[PDB]
Amino acid sequence: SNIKVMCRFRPLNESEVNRGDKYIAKFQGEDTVVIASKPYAFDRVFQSSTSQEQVYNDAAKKIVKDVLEGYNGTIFAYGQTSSGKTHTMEGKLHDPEGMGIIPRIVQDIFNYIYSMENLEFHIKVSYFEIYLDKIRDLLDVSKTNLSVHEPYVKGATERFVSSPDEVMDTIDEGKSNRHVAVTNMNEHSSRSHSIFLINVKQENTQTEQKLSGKLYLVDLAASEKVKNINKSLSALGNVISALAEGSTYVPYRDSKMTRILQDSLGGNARTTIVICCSPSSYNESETKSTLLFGQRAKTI
Ligand SMILES: Nc1ncnc2c1ncn2[C@@H]1O[C@H](COP(=O)(O)OP(=O)(O)O)[C@@H](O)[C@H]1O
Ligand SMILES: [Mg+2]
Repeated sequence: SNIKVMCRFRPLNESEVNRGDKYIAKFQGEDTVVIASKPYAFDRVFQSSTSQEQVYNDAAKKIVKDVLEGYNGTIFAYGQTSSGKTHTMEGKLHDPEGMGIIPRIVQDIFNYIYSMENLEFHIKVSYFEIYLDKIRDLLDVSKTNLSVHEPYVKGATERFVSSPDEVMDTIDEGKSNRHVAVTNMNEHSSRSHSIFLINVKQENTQTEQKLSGKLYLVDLAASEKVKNINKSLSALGNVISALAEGSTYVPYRDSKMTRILQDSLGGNARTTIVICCSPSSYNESETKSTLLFGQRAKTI
């Protein structure tokens, strides 16, 4: 498979420093993190002060190209509550430097569209949420328990978009709709998955050569138990382990999430998983857990 895992350590936060937490994360080359003297090796390791643009360039840039070249793809942020998942995928949406993966992907995609000649494009976006193994449409709050059919989500809103501005507006709209019938936003968002889909259609007007690529950009529920592992996250660990083994059968049916992502995760699809970590001594075992999860994808 074409699954890459990259590990991102964020800085110690204010509140970790108030306790006398130490920085337990040690670094060996550009692909290795060391914790309690155990090495953990990934496709890349991002140290605490890594810029938002370096994470983009290594995690995501090539997958855009592959989408524009007609492949499907997935990028995930996985990790503990407060580990940096949302900072990685979204970050400061409108800030040229604080911008996370999604808004950069949208900038690159359009830099390619606008730079073309006989090529015609249709780009459409969907944005939904998975909570308790159920799908809610984040663009239409009247659609709360959507079903997955043979791979598409029945009834999901799809919006045609002509500029990155309309994409970002669609995300901000989504982020706001997500508060509907939710009492506690952080709590809920750390307990659910948010999934953004860019579908990029191209037709060469003079050659009738058509291409389509889907890109799912997923900010996953928090990885630490709440007393089981979140259901989509166990499905996903099992899909990854099976791809890692080169199993001919992949248990996509283990969750609605891995059923939607079936044509975009494994096989011919491209996949980066950004595992996010806190460097704090306080979180040593959850971090170990996050690394362990990251390693399921190492081929055997
Ligand atoms: N690489 C980083 N650099 C600076 N601050 C960060 C970084 N990652 C996370 N933070 C901050 O720590 C807090 C938790 O990040 P967030 O992405 O909200 O965590 P999560 O989505 O994993 O629960 C946020 O306020 C975020 O701004
Ligand atoms: Mg978050």
